[PDB]
Amino acid sequence: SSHKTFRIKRFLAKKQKQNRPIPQWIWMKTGNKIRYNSKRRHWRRTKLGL
Amino acid sequence: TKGTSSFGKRRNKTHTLCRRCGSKAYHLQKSTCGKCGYPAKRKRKYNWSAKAKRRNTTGTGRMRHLKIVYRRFRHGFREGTTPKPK
Amino acid sequence: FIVDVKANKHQIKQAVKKLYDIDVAKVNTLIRPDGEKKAYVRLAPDYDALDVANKIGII
Amino acid sequence: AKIKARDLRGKKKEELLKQLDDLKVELSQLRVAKVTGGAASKLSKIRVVRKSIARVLTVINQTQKENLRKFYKGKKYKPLDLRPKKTRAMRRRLNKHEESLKTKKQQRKERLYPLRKYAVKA
RNA sequence: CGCGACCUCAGAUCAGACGUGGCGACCCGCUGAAUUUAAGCAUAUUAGUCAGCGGAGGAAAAGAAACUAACCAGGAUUCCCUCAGUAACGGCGAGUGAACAGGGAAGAGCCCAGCGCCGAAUCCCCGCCCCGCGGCGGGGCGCGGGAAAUGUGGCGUACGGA
RNA sequence: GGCUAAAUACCGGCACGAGACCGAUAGUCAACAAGUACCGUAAGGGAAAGUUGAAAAGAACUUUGAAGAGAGAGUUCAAG
RNA sequence: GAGGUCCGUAGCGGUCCUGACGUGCGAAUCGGUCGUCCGACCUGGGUAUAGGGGCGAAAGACUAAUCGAACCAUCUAGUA
RNA sequence: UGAAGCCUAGGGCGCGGGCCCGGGUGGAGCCGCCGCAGGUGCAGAUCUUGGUGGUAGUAGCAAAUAUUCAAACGAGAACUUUGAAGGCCGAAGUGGAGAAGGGUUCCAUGUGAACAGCAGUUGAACAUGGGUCAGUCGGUCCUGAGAGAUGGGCGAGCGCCGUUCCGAAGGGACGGGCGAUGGCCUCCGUUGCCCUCAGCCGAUCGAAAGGGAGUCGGGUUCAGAUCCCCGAAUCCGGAGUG
RNA sequence: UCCGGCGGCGUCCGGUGAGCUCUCGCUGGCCCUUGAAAAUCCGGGGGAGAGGGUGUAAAUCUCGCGCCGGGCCGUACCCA
RNA sequence: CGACUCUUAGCGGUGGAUCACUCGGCUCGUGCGUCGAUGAAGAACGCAGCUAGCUGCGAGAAUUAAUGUGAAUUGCAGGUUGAUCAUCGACACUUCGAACGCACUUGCGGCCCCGGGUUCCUCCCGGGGCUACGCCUGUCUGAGCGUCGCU
Ligand SMILES: [Mg+2]
Ligand SMILES: [Mg+2]
Ligand SMILES: [Mg+2]
Ligand SMILES: [Mg+2]
Ligand SMILES: [Mg+2]
Ligand SMILES: [Mg+2]
Ligand SMILES: [Mg+2]
Ligand SMILES: [Mg+2]
Ligand SMILES: [Mg+2]
Ligand SMILES: [Mg+2]
Ligand SMILES: [Mg+2]
Ligand SMILES: [Mg+2]
Ligand SMILES: [Mg+2]
Ligand SMILES: [Mg+2]
Ligand SMILES: [Mg+2]
Ligand SMILES: [Mg+2]
Ligand SMILES: [Mg+2]
Ligand SMILES: [Mg+2]
Ligand SMILES: [Mg+2]
Ligand SMILES: [Mg+2]
Ligand SMILES: [Mg+2]
Ligand SMILES: [Mg+2]
Ligand SMILES: [Mg+2]
Ligand SMILES: [Mg+2]
Ligand SMILES: [Mg+2]
Ligand SMILES: [Mg+2]
Ligand SMILES: [Mg+2]
Ligand SMILES: [Mg+2]
Ligand SMILES: [Mg+2]
Ligand SMILES: [Mg+2]
Ligand SMILES: [Mg+2]
Ligand SMILES: [Mg+2]
Ligand SMILES: [Mg+2]
Ligand SMILES: [Mg+2]
Ligand SMILES: [Mg+2]
Ligand SMILES: [Mg+2]
Ligand SMILES: [Mg+2]
Ligand SMILES: [Mg+2]
Ligand SMILES: [Mg+2]
Ligand SMILES: [Mg+2]
Ligand SMILES: [Mg+2]
Ligand SMILES: [Mg+2]
Ligand SMILES: [Mg+2]
Ligand SMILES: [Mg+2]
Ligand SMILES: [Mg+2]
Ligand SMILES: [Mg+2]
Ligand SMILES: [Mg+2]
Ligand SMILES: [Mg+2]
Ligand SMILES: [Mg+2]
Ligand SMILES: [Mg+2]
Ligand SMILES: [Mg+2]
Ligand SMILES: [Mg+2]
Ligand SMILES: [Mg+2]
Ligand SMILES: [Mg+2]
Ligand SMILES: [Mg+2]
Ligand SMILES: [Mg+2]
Ligand SMILES: [Mg+2]
Ligand SMILES: [Mg+2]
Ligand SMILES: [Mg+2]
Ligand SMILES: [Mg+2]
Ligand SMILES: [Mg+2]
Ligand SMILES: [Mg+2]
Ligand SMILES: [Mg+2]
Ligand SMILES: [Zn+2]
Repeated sequence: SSHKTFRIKRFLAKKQKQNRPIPQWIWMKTGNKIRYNSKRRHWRRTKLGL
Repeated sequence: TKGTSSFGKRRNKTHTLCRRCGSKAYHLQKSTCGKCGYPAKRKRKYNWSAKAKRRNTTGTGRMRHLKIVYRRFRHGFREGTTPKPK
Repeated sequence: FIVDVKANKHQIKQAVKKLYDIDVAKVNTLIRPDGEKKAYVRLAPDYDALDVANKIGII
Repeated sequence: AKIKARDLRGKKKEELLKQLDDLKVELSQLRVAKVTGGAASKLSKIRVVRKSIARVLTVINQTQKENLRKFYKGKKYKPLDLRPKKTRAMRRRLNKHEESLKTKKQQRKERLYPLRKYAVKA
């Protein structure tokens, strides 16, 4: 909604920042088990709660 | 009209996020939290849900003060003094 | 500029005046969807924004 | 160069503040370089500048509160921050004197009948 | 009318303190079922148990007989073995059910009120001086202020006491 | 009317030591970014997921193809 | 120019074809045909009523696809 | 100088449960005998979990009239874009804009592994970067249906009832007096004390559709405009010396 | 080219309507239905008081200009 | 002959059983046995040169000081008088939360004091410190046709 509140806007800001993929240089560490970000979220599939 | 066409009228929400536990369980007309009972002073907690007790308890969060208390108890709560200067 | 969410327009203009010794006409602020507070600071006409930008180092 | 907290203890608060201000100015310039796109050298030095900020502020705070404790050393009523922060139960606990002082009746009993040290032949 | 005590009762962002909430394996106090068994079921059983509420500690609770006994008598509390699946309870059905004595672990006893006698002999706080200080205490000084006779302190408590 | 250690209890907590226990459909739901992803208005419900090699030495280079993808070549004891 | 008045749009509803579909577009939809359409009218938001309780122009109807007693966890690995 | 495991038209033993050799693959442990212990032998339980078939390249990809030509880019065009032609929506719209809800889907650049039930040079897909500016639009203020503290009562208890009901429920004020202060101690102000005056209907919450002063025109972006720039206004509050 | 570039010209004169939509106003009907509160602002009645002694006038002005300020949050897009 | 179908074997796929591993569980035992208005548990948001999650930390924000240790961290960069690790007693510790100025939009305040405005003349701006409920001891100011005494 265009008529947001401040708490909700901060919440959306944090998850918008979280929704980025993984940097490539981490895939090259010594003890690395991570191959892709499994906590991704698409705006149409998963509806974020709220 | 019992199902699919009545699912379309769901457009205003009955719960929001609350200030104690941050879960989306704060009923807006009751003005209480269904998970912690926010307006009440005491935490909502029951013995018929061991899982609910485990989901948020003392060992779950950050232990910001309590782990320091542990580390200080291992030495007896020293204060005032500092190790011998070099 | 971009600032933290706690700053007032008065606080922002006072800070700009102290750090960059420039007079300020007005300030417009908006909280960006990333989270910070973008502030558009319009100067007094007798200063030059391009000159001040070169002085600061952004260009 | 390498600002370290051992040659900063003997200084005076006014040049401490001036040095802090200079370090803050340098940090602001470094952040400007970061956002505009700069050298890996500056991008690395921003951490050093931040830690210099941290240790200068630490020295200031430590000296200030140390002088403040020296000031409040003798007085009976002192701020809660300067009071000892042990656990709440230990602050509620009886103090060393009154946990030791005893009644006249049973101290008289103790002095009249002290516990003896004896042994019994096999 | 006014003034002054006292008694009751208010108001303070008055000076200095204290409680709230969390965890909750163990503990203390209330509240408290129904599945189930009885080859049905209603008393009984499940069970003073689950769920619910309150309150702590490093343990808690209990504890120094208004006791057990009937002996040639034992002697605070708590725990273990036994007493004992016993005396007893029970549509005397299903089922439930202790205690004393005996042997060990541990071992520790004490204080008031009241009756009385000592010139309130008692306690708290403020200010000042010296000392100590991260458990705010020691000494001294205040024709300093209060509490207290509608009872503070010393002696003294059933083993008697003055 | 009141106080009182010891012997006693301890599936939570801070550290520890051990086992005729289990061995990734087992053992805690969770050996892994697990009370995580995810579903529900909510109270709550709740996973799947371990192994290259001694060492990345993780396949330079030529070649066909838009590329995936192949043919040679090469590393390794082994690319079976 | 009156009327819980008539025909008839939007809206509100849901007769008949017992039409379409019936591993559907769909865990109740589609077409034509229909009822009413100034009133006991239709509708958003706010607000109150909670489970042996609510609310019901009353069909045991509705109470989050669940109702002749909702849903969640527990007693519970309930009894056969 | 090759253990476990696995495969085998190889050789055998045992009535049988089973077992021993040979070959191959594999790369780090394993077995016989005497006793001991058990979460100890599967074909079934509309058994549990995981995987794979026939069905089968089958059903199906049929609601709402409709497409054709040329060119461009491109490795590649029934589906992209440009132009032309023919149609539809038909102002109770397939148009232009908001509320709830969604939360970056908005804009640009690039890609064609996966997804968009054919394909794609396209995309609400993926990867990089950008983007929301207010005294005069709304919230904030008011109270409505209602919700909710304190006094009080009840309650084993968490707490509940109750909203003017069993309260000493006001911390304000013109002025007058006293006391001090600053400013050319003028006159006022800050105050400190006293005199005098004083019903509130009950703290507080409750509407982005109710109540509620005051902003409009032109231009500007890729994506923002009663918000930015220009030009015209206007409201509220304040102001010793006015 | 990088242009709120430079220029000319023009932006005209009339009539109609039970027309449609919006709005302002008057009047009537209907009710055993009478169709919100509060913040806020204003006017009036009263006359406690104040101002100066004829001036360089005083108190006082809802008159005309002049001076300063207006913080916090929302604002992209979709709306089928 | 051939196609198609059936069986067996070799090789190749799909699939991930078995075997061997194991920084994980479960069970028993030992010692200790410590939260909070000096603001807990929990939650929210932020902090890395390149950083999503996990971990750590709090505007001094993948940490400061001090002590011990003694030459690294490392995926890529960068530049011994003490790098890095550990210990941890100094210092610091955002917003909610018993949560405390009133409400919970982050809105509206009041009081005292500083620095701008001012040149105290008030406004306006920034900063700092207070402003919750109950309850105890004492203090001050009070009330009563409550009990009295002097007038
Ligand atoms: Mg959807
Ligand atoms: Mg509702
Ligand atoms: Mg509780
Ligand atoms: Mg005595
Ligand atoms: Mg006080
Ligand atoms: Mg009972
Ligand atoms: Mg029976
Ligand atoms: Mg039976
Ligand atoms: Mg029966
Ligand atoms: Mg019965
Ligand atoms: Mg019973
Ligand atoms: Mg219980
Ligand atoms: Mg408690
Ligand atoms: Mg404790
Ligand atoms: Mg005890
Ligand atoms: Mg006791
Ligand atoms: Mg006795
Ligand atoms: Mg006994
Ligand atoms: Mg026997
Ligand atoms: Mg019984
Ligand atoms: Mg005995
Ligand atoms: Mg013994
Ligand atoms: Mg006495
Ligand atoms: Mg007695
Ligand atoms: Mg007794
Ligand atoms: Mg041993
Ligand atoms: Mg597994
Ligand atoms: Mg498992
Ligand atoms: Mg597996
Ligand atoms: Mg396996
Ligand atoms: Mg497995
Ligand atoms: Mg594997
Ligand atoms: Mg091999
Ligand atoms: Mg009609
Ligand atoms: Mg009709
Ligand atoms: Mg029908
Ligand atoms: Mg049909
Ligand atoms: Mg069919
Ligand atoms: Mg009822
Ligand atoms: Mg009805
Ligand atoms: Mg029933
Ligand atoms: Mg190996
Ligand atoms: Mg076994
Ligand atoms: Mg098997
Ligand atoms: Mg089988
Ligand atoms: Mg086909
Ligand atoms: Mg076909
Ligand atoms: Mg279709
Ligand atoms: Mg439209
Ligand atoms: Mg549009
Ligand atoms: Mg787009
Ligand atoms: Mg496709
Ligand atoms: Mg209430
Ligand atoms: Mg309000
Ligand atoms: Mg409004
Ligand atoms: Mg008059
Ligand atoms: Mg818009
Ligand atoms: Mg075979
Ligand atoms: Mg395996
Ligand atoms: Mg980061
Ligand atoms: Mg350091
Ligand atoms: Mg060091
Ligand atoms: Mg509000
Ligand atoms: Zn909550």
